Amino acid sequence: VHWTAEEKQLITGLWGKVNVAECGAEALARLLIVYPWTQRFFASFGNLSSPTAILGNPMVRAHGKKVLTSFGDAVKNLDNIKNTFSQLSELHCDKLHVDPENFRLLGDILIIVLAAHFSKDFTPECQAAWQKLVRVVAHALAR
Amino acid sequence: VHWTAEEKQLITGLWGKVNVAECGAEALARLLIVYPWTQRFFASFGNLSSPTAILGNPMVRAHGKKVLTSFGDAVKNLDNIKNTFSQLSELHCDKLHVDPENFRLLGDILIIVLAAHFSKDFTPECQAAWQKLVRVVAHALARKYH
Amino acid sequence: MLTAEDKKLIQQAWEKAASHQEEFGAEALTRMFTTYPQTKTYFPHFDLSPGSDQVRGHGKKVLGALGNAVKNVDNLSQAMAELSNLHAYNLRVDPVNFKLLSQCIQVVLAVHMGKDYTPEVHAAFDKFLSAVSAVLAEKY
Amino acid sequence: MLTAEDKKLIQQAWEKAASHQEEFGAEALTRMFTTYPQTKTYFPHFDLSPGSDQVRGHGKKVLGALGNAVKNVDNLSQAMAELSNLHAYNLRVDPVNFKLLSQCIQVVLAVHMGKDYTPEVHAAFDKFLSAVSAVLAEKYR
Ligand code: HEM
Ligand code: HEM
Ligand code: HEM
Ligand code: HEM
Repeated sequence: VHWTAEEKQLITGLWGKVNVAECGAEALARLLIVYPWTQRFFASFGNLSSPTAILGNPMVRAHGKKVLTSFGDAVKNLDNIKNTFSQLSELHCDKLHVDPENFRLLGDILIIVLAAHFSKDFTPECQAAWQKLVRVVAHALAR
Repeated sequence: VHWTAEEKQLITGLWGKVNVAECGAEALARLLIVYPWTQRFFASFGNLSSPTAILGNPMVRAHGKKVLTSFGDAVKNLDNIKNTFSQLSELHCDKLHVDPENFRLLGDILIIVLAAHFSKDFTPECQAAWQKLVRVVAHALARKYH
Repeated sequence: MLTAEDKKLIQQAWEKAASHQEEFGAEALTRMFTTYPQTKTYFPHFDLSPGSDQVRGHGKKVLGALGNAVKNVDNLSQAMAELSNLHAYNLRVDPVNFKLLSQCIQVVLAVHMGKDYTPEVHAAFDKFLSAVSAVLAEKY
Repeated sequence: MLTAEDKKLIQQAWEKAASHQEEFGAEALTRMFTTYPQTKTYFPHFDLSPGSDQVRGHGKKVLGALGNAVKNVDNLSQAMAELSNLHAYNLRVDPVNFKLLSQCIQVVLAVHMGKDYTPEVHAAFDKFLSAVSAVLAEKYR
């Protein structure tokens, strides 16, 4: 819960170059295809029968964007993340019953998405700062 | 951390009949034998080459008692657990680097120990209350990772 | 991986459960639903009352499967085939839940075997259950 | 254990890594030590400096093993035998750590394959790594 100047920098800087919509769709899409059991929470999305159907699915793509957009809320509230994700916690936990292990799984995927989109610019130091952010957001959601 | 009267009751009542030393030794012993990788944190204990050696090992037995004794600190501090386990958090996290998944593994074992020691008296409601306590203590200990 | 000796232990642990399938199975599910409420989500069609004919009926089917698992403990994937397909593909059961049922089954055994549920038996049974859980989330 | 078409995907993905073993391996370990500091605990004898001859030397051995895993992706248990014995028995590596290395290896691939690290390849590689991780903690006792 101790954010260093270096970390905040690494996080903010990179965030500014993120294509929220494209990365969000890729993160959510990858989640559903790499960890299939997660599809059961998204039945109202329609066709999720193949990676192809999932990638092209309008709601997956539009949902992913909403997901990454909230991460952006964490990016500009790093010291007040818990308070920021309280409501979302209730939703995922009370209303939806999403096991927390899944939150971590999405974070890991997001990290792999950012890496494929920034290549070498995604330095080990950068990875470490993002992996920390992801871990913090996952814990904020599992309150 | 919303503790109900029923829960506090089920926790306190059962605690009063626990043989701290015997259950503690069994919990810690089972941990080391069911999840072997955990032995690497207890090399200074000596012989842990067999379940037999582990069960008879004086330090395992004496350590287990210390572990269950702290749980007892949680039992009489339910509303102030986090503060109670802060220091222990630093130790397990900073000084020792014990992955949190292991904390949960010990809790599960403790639950199985209590069940073998109280049988039918360990009701599903009772189990649920203890499993909650274990989860809370594990989270209190994992404060130094974040 | 599953040893020779463990096979003997789980067989002697089983011999105990084998005669109380309906009760043990029912108690296992009841403990899971009670301790891990989130699991109820998979049985919206069931009456989750403790004495439910449904719960009991299911519990009996669960322990029956484990029994057959024991019998074919040396080729679980080809025996649990149908079940992994159901749980993975049809039901989409989050793998985290298999750990939850496994702990509850073990609590039931400890409650009824008391001192006889020794570190050695505990260890052999824990491997068996984790192995079975692995084969159930082995498709998709 | 493994699938089929996935075997082709991981083989593709591998052909990329196979030519940069020393670099990819070294980057993988460096990322792990950097992101998950706790892992350093297993290498008290190593110089964990990013350009360490040791790290690079190890990284090359790690990726070499994975390569042989790919070649025998259909009998993993009997090939990684010596390695599971070392990691489980001798080292007592907590299984949680295998997940950590696996993610780092994947980050290295994504960084160098960019768009080519597709959901399909990602999925096949993730299965392969998890499978390999399982066989390494198979002797867990
Ligand atoms: C740590 C990452 C996560 C974040 C930040 C996050 C964020 C969000 C947000 C912002 C919404 C709100 C939708 C709205 O109000 O319009 C949402 C909804 C939801 N999320 Fe999450 N989520 C996360 C992880 C997950 C995971 C792991 C799953 C399950 C595999 C999941 C399943 C869902 C579902 C089913 C909904 C409701 C969708 C609907 O409204 O139809 N989320 N998520
Ligand atoms: C959630 C359950 C846990 C509790 C409540 C707990 C509690 C304790 C306590 C009270 C001590 C302090 C010793 C002292 O000051 O005299 C201790 C030490 C230690 N614990 Fe934990 N512990 C837990 C889980 C674990 C786990 C999972 C491991 C690792 C597998 C572990 C490894 C150790 C080690 C190696 C020490 C230091 C032993 C020494 O002083 O030589 N503990 N634990
Ligand atoms: C590791 C232990 C497990 C075994 C051996 C097992 C076994 C069974 C069996 C034999 C069936 C019924 C087959 C049939 O009638 O066609 C079944 C169905 C099912 N199981 Fe499992 N199961 C296991 C774990 C779980 C878990 C952890 C969950 C999820 C929380 C679960 C949820 C269900 C559901 C919802 C069904 C469908 C029930 C129905 O058709 O009404 N099972 N299980
Ligand atoms: C899943 C990927 C893994 C593979 C394929 C792998 C492979 C290797 C290989 C081939 C060796 C050296 C064999 C020799 O020189 O005799 C080795 C040794 C070792 N590995 Fe692993 N490893 C893996 C995961 C890990 C993880 C996650 C850790 C722990 C954080 C770890 C810690 C070590 C250590 C400390 C050694 C001993 C190094 C030495 O002898 O100085 N490995 N590994």
